[PDB]
Amino acid sequence: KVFGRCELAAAMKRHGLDNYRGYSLGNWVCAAKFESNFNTQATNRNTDGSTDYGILQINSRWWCNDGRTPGSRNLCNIPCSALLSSDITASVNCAKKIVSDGNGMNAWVAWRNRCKGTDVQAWIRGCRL
Ligand code: NA
Ligand code: NA
Repeated sequence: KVFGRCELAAAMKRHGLDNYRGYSLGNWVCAAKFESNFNTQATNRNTDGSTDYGILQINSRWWCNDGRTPGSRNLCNIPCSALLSSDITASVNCAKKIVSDGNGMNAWVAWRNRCKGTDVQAWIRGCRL
């Protein structure tokens, strides 16, 4: 599923990501745009051989099991394929652990490099939220 911008904002806020660990909703929408272009089916191999999955490009080296990643920890106790569902619940729940890991949203390098320090509220402007 390719979500619309305000569609994803509403889904993210219903699951409680707005101001989660102090990150306003625009941060999460900005991150999703640049990680996945709002596409739940997005997958991208990383150099280290792991793969990033889903709307928030959650990594198989530490968070989910994809059966092919040397050193996998599967801290969200989920198959990575479950992160590709049209329902973003599994992704949100695992992202809540990632953002609690100590580095905040810097865990998403796209957020650090393309959202941090920008007007991220722009990503929810116009959304009936
Ligand atoms: Na992609
Ligand atoms: Na919670």
